[PDB]
Amino acid sequence: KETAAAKFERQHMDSSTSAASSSNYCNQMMKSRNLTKDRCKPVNTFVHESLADVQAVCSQKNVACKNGQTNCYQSYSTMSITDCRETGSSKYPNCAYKTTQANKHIIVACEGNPYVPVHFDASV
Ligand SMILES: Nc1ncnc2c1ncn2[C@@H]1O[C@H](COP(=O)(O)OP(=O)(O)O)[C@@H](O)[C@H]1OP(=O)(O)O
Repeated sequence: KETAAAKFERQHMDSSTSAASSSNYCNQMMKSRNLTKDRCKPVNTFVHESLADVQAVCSQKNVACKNGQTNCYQSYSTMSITDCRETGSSKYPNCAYKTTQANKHIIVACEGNPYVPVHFDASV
């Protein structure tokens, strides 16, 4: 089975690119990371930082998760991220996305030993 930590890396980590490279970035990425296999995932965020940097967030600012749990943490510094929003004209299996680059603080939920990121909660 794919572990929770590995799933987070697959759905959210992209250190190979410093920013949202192109307008076609989300269409290629959502497809290659298997996020459109069962249906079109409406929104998803990719983080362009090292794995070490994102893992360190688990020891940063503790904040409440959107779901009410208390295992969420916000990064002290802004990070390069790319938001993918499914455009209305998107129709499974032809999923379509709008690529958007930004620099914001990320909020992730952490779990386990080692305490690592397992879910992307929000960007602020
Ligand atoms: N407070 C929280 N809020 C939301 N999801 C949480 C959470 N704490 C943990 N999760 C995890 O985050 C995963 C997030 O759902 P998902 O795997 O579809 O990812 P994402 O939310 O990043 O798109 C859940 O399977 C759950 O896995 P773990 O139980 O393996 O951590």
